[PDB]
Amino acid sequence: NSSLPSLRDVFANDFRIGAAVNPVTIEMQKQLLIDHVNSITAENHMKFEHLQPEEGKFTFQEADRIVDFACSHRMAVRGHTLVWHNQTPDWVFQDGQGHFVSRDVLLERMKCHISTVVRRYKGKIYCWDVINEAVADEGNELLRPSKWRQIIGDDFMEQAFLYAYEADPDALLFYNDYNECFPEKREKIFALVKSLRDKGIPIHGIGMQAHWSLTRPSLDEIRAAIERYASLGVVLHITELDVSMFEFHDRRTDLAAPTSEMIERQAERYGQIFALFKEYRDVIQSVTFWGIADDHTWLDNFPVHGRKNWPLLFDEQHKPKPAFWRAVSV
Ligand SMILES: O[C@@H]1[C@@H](O)[C@H](O[C@@H]2CO[C@@H](O)[C@H](O)[C@H]2O)OC[C@H]1O
Ligand SMILES: O[C@@H]1[C@@H](O)[C@H](O)OC[C@H]1O
Ligand code: NA
Repeated sequence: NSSLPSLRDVFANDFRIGAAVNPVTIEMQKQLLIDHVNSITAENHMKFEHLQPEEGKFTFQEADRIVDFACSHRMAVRGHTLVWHNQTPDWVFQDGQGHFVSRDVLLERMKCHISTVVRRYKGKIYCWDVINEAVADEGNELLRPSKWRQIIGDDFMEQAFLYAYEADPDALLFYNDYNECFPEKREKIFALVKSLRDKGIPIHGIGMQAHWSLTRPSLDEIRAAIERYASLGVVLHITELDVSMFEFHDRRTDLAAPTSEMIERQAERYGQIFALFKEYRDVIQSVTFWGIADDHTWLDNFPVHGRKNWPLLFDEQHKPKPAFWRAVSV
């Protein structure tokens, strides 16, 4: 690694380079992080269930540790995430009797959570994924069903962004989602964000999760999505990048190691992806990987539990993979 290029330095004039972490991986992958990234995202510890597990009970310890690490190394921090249909405790939507609360009560709870969380990290966290995955991933409907939407109504996103803006008007607020480059969904995300911005809602950027495969989405689809979203005038962040060795239809669990073909195609894939990101450096301001080395990735258990994936630029021994060389040479 002595003579190895540093990711954040290579892309210094293009965009920040980030990694998703947790207290455990910060220790396990500390040197890689210190040598390559200038942005950090909490993989799980800033989600609702990990910040306010019970009403009035805030558990900022783990998030504080992540922020402390980032700040001690002059790394930016992306806040993830405030309002999402997943990883949110049941108490949030229920009353004493266990029945669903009213619109006003849920809005009060949403405002309280957002205000408390955002104000704590004001000045240390420069952006927040305010709304995560609200758009439907299947069907002809625009929005995915969720307790937030059911109880409050379809304007729940407008409210979330306004509450977050009030809490920290200097933060960049994002709508974050996956499968963001498939045409049908791209148009739903575009329509949603355009509608919000047309109402003056403080949504400053779109977060493209980029949980991609070797084949999907195509480079043309990625280019089209970047251009489509950029045309709204918002900032773009690639937020949870990883390149899975398995396509959606591939649920094999017996592969103990990736084939030389997988490794080679992944290298080509990462080179093509970063070449495209660099081309759009004027609108993309940050590229965060959902991890940093293959010794830790949520793809080991998703969508198939108990297997192994090799989605990042560094291997399990923290050594650069062929993908690393193609990525930094664009
Ligand atoms: O440890 C896992 C996390 O890595 C995972 O993170 C999510 C990945 O999918 C994205 O769409 C989400 O935004 C991101 O939070 O969440 C589940 C957890 O078990
Ligand atoms: O659970 C979600 C999964 O269904 C999607 O494919 O990727 C993002 C995850 O959060
Ligand atoms: Na840029």
